[PDB]
Amino acid sequence: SFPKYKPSRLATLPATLDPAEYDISPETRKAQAERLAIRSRLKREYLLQYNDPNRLGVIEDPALIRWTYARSANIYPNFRPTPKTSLLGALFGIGPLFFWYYVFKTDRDKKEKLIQEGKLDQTFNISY
Amino acid sequence: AFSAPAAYLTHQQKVLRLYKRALRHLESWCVHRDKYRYFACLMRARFDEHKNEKDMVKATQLLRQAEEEFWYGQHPQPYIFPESPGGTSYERYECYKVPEWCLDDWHPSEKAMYPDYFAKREQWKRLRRESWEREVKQLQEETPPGGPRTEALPPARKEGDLPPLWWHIVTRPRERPM
Amino acid sequence: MNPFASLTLTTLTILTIPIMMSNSNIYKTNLYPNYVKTTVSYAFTLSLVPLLMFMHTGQEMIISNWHWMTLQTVELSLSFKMDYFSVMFIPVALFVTWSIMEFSMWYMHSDPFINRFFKYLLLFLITMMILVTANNLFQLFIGWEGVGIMSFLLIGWWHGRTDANTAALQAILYNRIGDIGFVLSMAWFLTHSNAWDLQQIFMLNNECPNMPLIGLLLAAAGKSAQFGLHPWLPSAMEGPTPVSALLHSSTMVVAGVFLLIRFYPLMETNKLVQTMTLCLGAITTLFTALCAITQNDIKKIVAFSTSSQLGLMMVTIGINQPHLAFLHICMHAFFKAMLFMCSGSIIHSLNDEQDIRKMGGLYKAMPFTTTALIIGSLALTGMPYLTGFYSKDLIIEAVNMSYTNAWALLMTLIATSLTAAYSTRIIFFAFLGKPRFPPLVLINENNPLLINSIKRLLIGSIFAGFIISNNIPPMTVPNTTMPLYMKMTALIVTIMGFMLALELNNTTYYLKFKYPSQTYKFSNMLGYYPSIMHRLPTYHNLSMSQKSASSLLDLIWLETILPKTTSFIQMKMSIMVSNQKGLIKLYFLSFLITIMISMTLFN
Amino acid sequence: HVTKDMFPGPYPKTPEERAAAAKKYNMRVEDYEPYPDDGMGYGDYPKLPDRSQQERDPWYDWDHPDLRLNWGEPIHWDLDMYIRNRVDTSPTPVSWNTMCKHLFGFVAFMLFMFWVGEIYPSYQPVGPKQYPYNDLYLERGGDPTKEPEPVVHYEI
Amino acid sequence: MLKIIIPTTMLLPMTWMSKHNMIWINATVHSLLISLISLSLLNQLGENSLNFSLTFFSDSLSAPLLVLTTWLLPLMLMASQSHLSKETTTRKKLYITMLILLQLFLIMTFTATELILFYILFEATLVPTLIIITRWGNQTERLNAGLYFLFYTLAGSLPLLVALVYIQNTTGSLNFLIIHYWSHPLSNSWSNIFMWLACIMAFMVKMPLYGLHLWLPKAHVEAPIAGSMVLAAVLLKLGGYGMMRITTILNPLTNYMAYPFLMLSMWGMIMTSSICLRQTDLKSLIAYSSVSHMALVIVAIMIQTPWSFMGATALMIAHGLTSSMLFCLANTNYERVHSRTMILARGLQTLLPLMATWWLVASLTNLALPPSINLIGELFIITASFSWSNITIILMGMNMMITALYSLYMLITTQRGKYTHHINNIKPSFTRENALMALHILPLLLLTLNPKMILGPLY
Ligand SMILES: CCCCCCCCCCCCCCCCCC(=O)OC[C@H](COP(=O)([O-])OCC(O)COP(=O)([O-])OC[C@@H](COC(=O)CCCCCCCCCCCCCCCCC)OC(=O)CCCCCCCCCCCCCCCCC)OC(=O)CCCCCCCCCCCCCCCCC
Ligand SMILES: CCCCCCCCCCCCCCCCC[C@@H](O)O[C@H](CO[C@H](O)CCCCCCCCCCCCCCC)COP(=O)(O)OCC[N+](C)(C)C
Repeated sequence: SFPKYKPSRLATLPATLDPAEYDISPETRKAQAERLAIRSRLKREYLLQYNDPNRLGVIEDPALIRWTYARSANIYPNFRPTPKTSLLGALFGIGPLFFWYYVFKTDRDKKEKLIQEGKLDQTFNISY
Repeated sequence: AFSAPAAYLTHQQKVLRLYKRALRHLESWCVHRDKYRYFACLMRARFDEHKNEKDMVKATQLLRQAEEEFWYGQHPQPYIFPESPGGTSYERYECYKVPEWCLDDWHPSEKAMYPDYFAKREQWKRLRRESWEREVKQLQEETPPGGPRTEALPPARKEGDLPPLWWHIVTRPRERPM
Repeated sequence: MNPFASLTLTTLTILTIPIMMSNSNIYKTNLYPNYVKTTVSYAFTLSLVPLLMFMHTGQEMIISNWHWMTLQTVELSLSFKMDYFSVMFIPVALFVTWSIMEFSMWYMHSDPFINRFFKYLLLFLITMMILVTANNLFQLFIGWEGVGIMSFLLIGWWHGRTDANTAALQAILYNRIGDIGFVLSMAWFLTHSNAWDLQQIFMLNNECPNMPLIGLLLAAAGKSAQFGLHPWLPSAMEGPTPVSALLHSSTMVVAGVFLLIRFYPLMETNKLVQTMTLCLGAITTLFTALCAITQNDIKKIVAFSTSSQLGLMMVTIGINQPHLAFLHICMHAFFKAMLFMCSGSIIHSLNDEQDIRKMGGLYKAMPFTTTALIIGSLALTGMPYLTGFYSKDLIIEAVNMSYTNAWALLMTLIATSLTAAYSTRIIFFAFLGKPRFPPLVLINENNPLLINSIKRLLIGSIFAGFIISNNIPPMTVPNTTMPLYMKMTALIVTIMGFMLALELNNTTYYLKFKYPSQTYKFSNMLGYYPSIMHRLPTYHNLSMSQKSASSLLDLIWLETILPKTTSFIQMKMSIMVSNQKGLIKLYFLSFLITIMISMTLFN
Repeated sequence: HVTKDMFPGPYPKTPEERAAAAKKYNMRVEDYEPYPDDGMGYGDYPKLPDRSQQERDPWYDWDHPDLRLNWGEPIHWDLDMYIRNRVDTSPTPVSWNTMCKHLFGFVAFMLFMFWVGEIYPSYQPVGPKQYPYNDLYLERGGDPTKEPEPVVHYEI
Repeated sequence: MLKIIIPTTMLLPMTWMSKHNMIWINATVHSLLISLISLSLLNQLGENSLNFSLTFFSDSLSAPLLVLTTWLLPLMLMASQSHLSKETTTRKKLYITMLILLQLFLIMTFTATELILFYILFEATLVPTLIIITRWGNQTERLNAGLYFLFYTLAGSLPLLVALVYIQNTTGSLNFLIIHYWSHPLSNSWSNIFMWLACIMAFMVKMPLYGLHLWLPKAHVEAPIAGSMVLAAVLLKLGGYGMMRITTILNPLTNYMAYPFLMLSMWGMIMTSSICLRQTDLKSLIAYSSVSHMALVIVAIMIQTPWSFMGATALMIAHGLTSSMLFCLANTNYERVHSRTMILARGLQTLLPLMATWWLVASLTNLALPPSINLIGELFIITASFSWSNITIILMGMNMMITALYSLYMLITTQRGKYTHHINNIKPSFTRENALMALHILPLLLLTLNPKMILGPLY
C-alpha cells in the first residue's frame, strides 16, 4: 500500500483512480455505446457540412447559441426571489458600499480633526 | 489521433497503456541508459508474472493497485517530447498554418506569380467538385439507419471513387508550413 | 558646448533610426537584421566616449531639453539624467544587445518574421534606455511600461501556442501588481513634494516616510520577480532563447532593482523599508535557488539562477550598498547573457530539445560551447579575479560585516551553496556522461555568428570585472580587516556546494532505485506556489465575477429594483383603472360617492 | 436557423419535459441533470462535470483543437473560465491539501524566523563609526545659527 | 459660433439634393471640412471664455468636445457605408439626416450659455439616437433597448427641469456667467438636499452611474455601428460636461452629498471591470469597459479639485476616441462573421495582420499605456483621489490591474491561437476599414504631443 491521493475541486480525481471505470456492467457498456453514437452522429453532421465545396460561410452551432443565450438572456425569467438569493444579493451589493463608506469616512474624519488641530504638517502641499 | 476512438477501452489496452506510461516515467527517473535498461527489464518481468492469469476479477483487482502505485511514484516532471501535448514546442508552428481557401482571395497580380501552382489548384478544385457529389450518395447508402455508431469512414469502393470527406485531410497545411 | 552632453543624446537618438526605416524598403529584404546589429554596435562604440569622460573627470549632467505640459506649479519636461549609473549601464546593455542580435541572426534564421523580431528587440532596447536615463517619474514610468509591453509581445512570439499567451498574460498581471505600488509612489511624491523630478524629491525629503518607499519596494518586487511575485520570470521562458537571454535575464528584470538604486538617498533614511528589502531579497534568493537545484529544463535552471541573483541584489540594497548592487547588475549581465547563449546553442544543435535528461556527452562533441559554459559557471559561482568575483565577493563580505538579520545572512549563505549546486548540476548532466540524444547526430557549432557573439561576452566575463572595478571611483568605505575564516566564508561555502552536489549527482549511476521524498517534491513543484496561487485566487475571482457581479446584481437585482418594479406597478395600475365593464350604473354610483366626498371634504 | 423550441427554458419538473430537455441538448436523458431549482437563473441548462478543458484528451481530433471541443456537444456553463489560458482542474502528483499545508508551513516558518532574526541580529565587535566635526552637524541638515553641543571623540 | 452651426445645417439640403450615388462622398467631404473649421476653437484664453454672443460661448472644456463631435461624423459615415449598401436612397438620406441632426444638437448643446437652452438641446439629442437605435438596429431587442434608453434618461431629466426653473425664480438668471459670478453657498437643508439631487441625478444617469447603468449595455449591443460610436464617444460625455457646469452652485453641500456616489463609483468600477472578464459578447464587453472609465470620471468630478477636472477632461476625450475605435473593430469582425460572439472567430492575426495591429494599438490605449492621454487623465484623477484619501489607491490599482487583464484577454481571444476551421468567408480588410482605424488612432497619438489642448479650463 501507498499514501492515498485525495481529490479536490481544483485538483480533480485522475481517470485511472476512479472506481467507476473498473465497475463494468452491461448497462455501463450500453451507455458508453449510446454516448459514442451521439458523438458520431454529431461528427457526421459537422463533417458533411464542413467538407461541402458549395458552403461559403460560418457553420452555425446550436450549442454555442444555447450557451450564449443561457448565459445572457435566460437569467431573469428564471429568477425567483429566494432567501439565499435575497441574502446574497443584499450582502454582495450593499455590504461593500457601506464598508468602504465607513473606511473613507473614518479616514477623512481623522484627517479633518488633525488639520483643525494644526498637527498635520502640510508643507510643500501645493497641488490638489 | 488519426484512428477513430471506440466506446470503451478493453482490459489489455489498459494494461498496455499502463506499461508504456510506467516505462516512460521510469526512464524519466533513470536518466542513464544502462540503469534504465536494467530497471525496465525488472519492470517487464514484474508485468509478465501475471501474464497468463485467467481470473478477470482478480486481474482487475490487479492493475488497480498498479495504477495507484504508479500515481504515487509518477515522477512529477516526466520527460516530454518537444512537440507532444506537454512539450516545449507543442503548438509552436500553428501561427504559420494558413488555410488553403485563403489563396482564393489573392489579388490577380499575386496569382500572376506562380501560374503553374494555381493551374494545379483548379485541377484539384474540379476533382473535389465532382467527387463530393458522388461521396454524399456513397456515405448515404453505406450508413446504417438511425445514424452512425462509430466515427469511422469507409474507403472508396468503386474505380473512379475517392474516399468520402477526403478534402480537409489531404489538404492539411503542413507540419512546418514556414 | 561640452561634447559629453551631445554624445549621450546621440546614442539614444541613433538607436531609433531603424524603427523609422521599418516602413522603408530595407525592412522587406534580408539585410534588415544585419542593419539593426550594425546600428547597435555603432551606438555602443559611440557610448563608450561619455564613459571615458566620466572615468576621467566624473562629468555629471541633467539635460531637460523639451518642455512638455506645465501643471500650475508643477512643470513636466523631457529630462535625461546622465549620472554614473546611466553612463555605465548604457555601454553594457548595448554590448549585450549587440552579442544577442549577432546570436539571433543564427538562431532565428528559419523564422519567417525575423525582421519583426529584430524590430521588436530594438523597441525593447529603446524602452529600456528610456527607463534607465529618466530624470523624472513620468518618463521612468514610460520606460517601465514599455519594457513590460515588449516582454508581453516577445514572450507570446509564437501566438498559436496557448502556453505562450498564458505566460505573456502572467507577466502582465504580476507587473501590474507592482505598478500599483509605482503609481502609489508617484501620487505620494506629487502630493507631498510637489514634484516628480528627482532633484526636488531628494531636496524636500530629508527623512522619507514609509509609504512612498513601500510603494517603490512593491514596484521593484513586481518587476525584479521577488518572492511574492516570482513565478512570471520562470514562466517567461516560453519566448525564443534570444528573448530569454536579453530581456528576462540581464537587462529588463534588473529594472526593479535599478529603481531602488535610483532612489537610494531616500532609502538610506528609513530602517523599516531597508529591513523589508533585505528580508525579501534573502527569501527570494534562497527559494529560487532551492527550486533551481532540481529542475530538468535547462532554461528553467538558468531563469531560477537569474531570480536568485536578483534576490542577492535586493539583499545588497537592503544592507545599504547601492553602488555594489549596480556593479553586480553590470557583471551579471555579461555572464548570464553568455549562459543563455550557450544554452541556446545546445538547444539548437539537439533539434529544439531542452531537457537535460536527453543530452549527454557534449564536452567533446561541441567544445567551444563547453568552455564558454564552464567560464560562465565559474564567473557565476564566484572564482577569484573573474567578472563575478569583484562583485559577489564584496556582496558576501558586506553582508557578513553588517548589522543585519541573522536569518537573512543564513539564507544568503545557503543560497550561495545552492548556486554552486545548480551550476554543477547543469555541467554534470549536460556535458559529462554518455550521449542520451537521438541517433541522428546534427551537432554543429561552425557558424561565425554564434562563435563571435559568444566569444565577445566570454572576453567580457573574463576581464570586465577587473577593468570596471579599477576604473570607477570609490563610493564606499572598504572592509579592510576581517577574521580569516570569515573572509573565506564565500569560497568555503561554494566548495562545499560543489562537492556535495557532485557527490549526490554521482550516485545516479548506481543500479538502485527508490521513490522521492517530500522535500524533493516540494523543490520540484516550486514550493507548490504556482499550483495553488494560480488555481485558487483566479478561480475564486472569475467565478465571482460571473455569479455575483454579472448575474446576481446586474442581471437580476439592479434590474428588479428600478425598471421591473416600475413596469409591474404601472401594469397593475393600468389593469385596475381600465377594467370597467361599461355599466353606467357603477359609473354614476361612483359619481355620487365622489360628489358627497367633495361636499364633505373641501369645505 | 434555430427555432423557438431549441432555446433554454425553465427548470424541468416532470420526467417528460426532463427527457425533452435532454433531447434539446443532444445528450442522454440519464446523463442530463439541471442545476438545482433556486433563485439563480440557470433554468433548463445541463450541469456538466466541473472539469477543465486542459483535462480533455489532446490526442483526440477535435473540431476545435485549441479549445478541445466538438461542434454539436453541449457547452459547460463556465467554459470561458476553463480555456487552458485560465484556471484548470487537472489532477496533480500531490494532493491539494498536502500542497496547501506545505506551502503554508514554509511561508509561516520563514516569516517567524525573519522576526526572530530581527529580535536577535548579527553584528561585529565594534563601537559606532566616528565622524569628526560634531558628527558632521553642518553637513547633515545644517542650521549653523544654533551652535549645538560639541561631541569629542576618544583616542584609543 | 454660427460659422460652425450654419454649415452643419447646410449639410441637410446638400444631402437631400445629392445624387443617388454621391451622398456618402459629399457628406464625408463636407463633414471633414466642418471639422477643420471647428478646429480653430482650440485657441482659448487663460481669461474667462470665448463669449461670442448672448446665446453661445466657448470654453476650453467645450472646445475639445466640439472638435471631437465634429470629427466623429465623417467616421460614422465611413462606418455606416457598408451595412447600408442594400438600402433605398431615401432611407440612406434619412439616416444621414439623423446623424446631421444629432451633430447639430450636440454642437448647440456644448455652447449653450443658458441652462434651460442646454437642457432643451441636451434632451433634443435623445430623439435622433432613439430613432437610429430602434429603426436601423438588427436584433428584435432594439425596441426594448430604446425604451430603456429613453425612460432612464427622462426619469432623471424631469426633476432637473423643475429644479432649473425653481433656481431662476430665486436667482433670476440661469446664464452660466451670472450663475458663476453670483454664486452663494447652499445651506445644509432638506430642501437644498433635494435640489442637489434634482440637479445631479440627470447627469448621473447618463454617465452612467454604476447603479443606473443597465440601459447602456442594452443600447450599445442593440444599436448599429454609428449609434454605438456616437453613444460611446459623445453622448456619455454630456453628463460629465453638465456636472462640471452645474456643481458650481452646489457647494458646500457636495462635500456631504458626494459620499454615496463616490462609493458607488469606486466599487462599481471594480465590479464592471470584473464583469468584463466573463463576457461572451464583444460589444457588451466594450460597453462595460466604458462604464468603468466613466465611473472614474464621476469620481473625478465629485472630488472637485483642479487636478480632478483636468484628468476628467483628458479621460473623457481619450475614452471617446478609444471606445469608438474598439466598436469599429468589433463591427468589422461582425460584418464578416455575423455572430458578435467573441469565442467564435479566433486566430484572426494570421488571416488579417494589419487589423491585428489596429487591435493591438486599441487595446494598448484602452489599457492606459503611457504617455497616452488615457493614462494622463487616469493618473491625474488617481493623484487627486489620493490627496482626497490615501486609501483610494487600493481600488484604483485593482481597477488598473483588471483593466489590463480584460483588455489583453479580448486581444488574445480574438487575434491569437488557431483560426476556426469552418469559417472560410474572412476576406482581406478593405481600404475603408483600415483608413477608419487610422483616422481613429492617429489623433490620439497626436494629442499626446499637446496635452494642454484637452486638459480643460483649470489648466
Ligand atoms: C556552522 C557550521 C557550518 C557548517 C555546517 C555544515 C556544512 C554542510 C553540511 C551538510 C548538511 C546537510 C546537506 C545535505 C543536503 C541535502 C542533500 C540530500 O540528501 O537530498 C536527498 C534527500 C532526498 O532526495 P531524494 O528524494 O532521494 O531524490 C531522488 C533523486 O535523488 C532525485 O535527484 P535529482 O537528480 O532530481 O536532483 C538532485 C537534487 C535533489 O535534492 C533535493 O531533493 C533538494 C532538497 C535538499 C537540498 C536542500 C539543502 C538546503 C536547504 C535550505 C532550507 C532553508 C530553510 C527552509 C525551511 C523549510 C521548513 C518548512 O539535489 C541537489 O541538487 C543537490 C542538493 C544541494 C545541496 C548542496 C548545497 C546545500 C547544502 C547547504 C546546507 C547548509 C550549509 C550552508 C552553508 C553556509 C553555512 C551558514 O533530501 C532530503 O531528504 C532533505 C534533507 C534536508 C532538507 C531540509 C528540509 C526539511 C524540512 C522538513 C520540515 C521541518 C519542520 C519545519 C517547521 C514548520 C513549522 C510550521
Ligand atoms: C439605485 C442606483 C443608484 C441611484 C442613486 C443613489 C444615490 C442617492 C442617495 C441619496 C444621498 C443621501 C440622502 C440624504 C443625505 C443627508 C444625510 C442624512 O441622510 O443622514 C442623517 C439624517 O438622519 C436620517 O438619515 C434621516 C433620514 C432617514 C430617512 C431616509 C430613508 C433611509 C433609507 C432610504 C434609501 C432609499 C434611496 C432611494 C429612494 C428611491 C444625518 O443626521 P442629521 O443631523 O439628523 O441630518 C443632517 C441633514 N439635515 C441638517 C438636512 C437635517
